[PDB]
Amino acid sequence: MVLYFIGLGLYDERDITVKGLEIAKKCDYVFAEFYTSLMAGTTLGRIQKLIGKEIRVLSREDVELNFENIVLPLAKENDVAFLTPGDPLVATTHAELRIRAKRAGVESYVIHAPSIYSAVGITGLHIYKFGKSATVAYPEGNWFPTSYYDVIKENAERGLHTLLFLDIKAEKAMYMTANEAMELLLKVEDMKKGGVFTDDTLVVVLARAGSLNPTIRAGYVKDLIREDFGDPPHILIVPGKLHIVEAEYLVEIAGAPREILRVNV
Amino acid sequence: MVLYFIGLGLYDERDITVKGLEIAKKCDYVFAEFYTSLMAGTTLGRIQKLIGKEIRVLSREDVELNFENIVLPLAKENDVAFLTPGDPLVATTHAELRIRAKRAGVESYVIHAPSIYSAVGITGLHIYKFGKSATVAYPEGNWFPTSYYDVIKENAERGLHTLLFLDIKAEKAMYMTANEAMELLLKVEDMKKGGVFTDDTLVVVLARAGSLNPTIRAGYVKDLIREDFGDPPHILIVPGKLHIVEAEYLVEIAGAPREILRVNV
Ligand SMILES: Nc1ncnc2c1ncn2[C@@H]1O[C@H](CSCC[C@H](N)C(=O)O)[C@@H](O)[C@H]1O
Repeated sequence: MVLYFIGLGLYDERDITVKGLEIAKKCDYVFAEFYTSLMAGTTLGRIQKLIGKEIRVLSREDVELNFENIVLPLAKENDVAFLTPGDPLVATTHAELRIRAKRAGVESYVIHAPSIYSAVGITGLHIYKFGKSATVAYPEGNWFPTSYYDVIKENAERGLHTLLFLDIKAEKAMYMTANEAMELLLKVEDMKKGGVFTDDTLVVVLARAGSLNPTIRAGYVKDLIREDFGDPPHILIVPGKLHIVEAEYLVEIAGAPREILRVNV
Repeated sequence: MVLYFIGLGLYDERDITVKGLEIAKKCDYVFAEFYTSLMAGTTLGRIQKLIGKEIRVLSREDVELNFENIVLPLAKENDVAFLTPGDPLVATTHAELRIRAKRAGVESYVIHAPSIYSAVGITGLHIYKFGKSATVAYPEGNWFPTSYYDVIKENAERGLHTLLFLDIKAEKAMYMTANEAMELLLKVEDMKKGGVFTDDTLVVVLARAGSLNPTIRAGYVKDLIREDFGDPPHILIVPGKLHIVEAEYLVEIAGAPREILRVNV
């Protein structure tokens, strides 16, 4: 009669909370989805070994089209867990799954875990200064989406930071790198000429948040566009004007050039 | 010979990540602060029991003025952990403590935990639609903070949601309720008269996120301003223009007036 939405956290199998682990261990059935994102620092086998339960993976179609006939039926007479990378319901489509549960007469509870949304606090950028977020999508065929560029423009003009999620082909385990994202933004800039993203733009790259050894780098596009930030996943941030404390953290912790203390504050 | 900043999560001792627990258990010294937020579902005793170590609680003064005299000295010859509610670097100034660690020759690591900043996803509002955040602070003497009002205005004009952290005076055991925040906002409205926050404004309240049964309520200020949302901590959200699915969730899960389903596109 109960369905638990449980977050797996940021990077590996230990990023789930103690609460989520203990609840998952007591569930009769455990499902999981790895299409909204992946857990790059672990494997399905390691997660399964930690929880001590067989884990049934669901595709985007299984969930979006058949959640009510795959998961809910079992939840009607058993304790069922639905694991998701990060924090449950951060992904935009997951919230409605609670409505499906309600419709089916199934109780649902959410067990939170760290999300990249809050983990960006490790960049030293003040969380309250982040504005609207966006996702950088790979262009394809005759389609060249650029809404993420407009998001940066609108945030930056108001002195806010912009968190940019990078494209991912979960099923193929293919990640867009911060380097590719910078190249794309420069390309969009050459097209719109809004003066939003250039070689002189200060950016921050956060790779493998959640790991004990994440890569945190800050600097100008001209210098970082060909830098190796390590293995995925990568997150790109275009900060707005910086509070001196933010700049000092970027210099001392993220290796940013001293120049940001006079140019970006 | 290391310093760990470890988050404890949203509500109780089990909101810590498995990673954070296993590391904290092996540290030589464990310090913590409980003034940046309120963990309403646990006690120092229960946390100490889970980690199996004595926890030295520090005051805001101990940290801000003497972190390098109380904590860092030990981290030079031992493994030390500094625990905090939620995520250690979200809506705190703890990021700067990493600079103090460096300058003192101490390597530091960050272990994330569930944060209210991303937990608001449970309200059904799209996380990417949240704009700049703000804090509603208690007026003191002749000083009456009002900056949070302008934040709501700025976000709303862009169709973005506004997350409002509520004030906390840990030493006085005072935790601002969503009710007190709404009252303060109505007073600022009468002053600036910008039509930003009125009795007809739709708001969302999330209380005790992290618990299994948090209070999630949506409705007009005139109806919610005197409603009992249970014990603290509370967070207040002022949504911007709603997507249909957001409205459906607010109605189905947060008990909002069904009239909001009729979005004015
Ligand atoms: N479990 C919870 N439920 C509702 N609001 C919460 C909360 N935890 C924190 N808050 C909100 O955030 C304020 C403290 S701000 C510090 C936040 C913390 N670092 C984190 O990551 O969550 C509180 O006064 C309250 O308004």
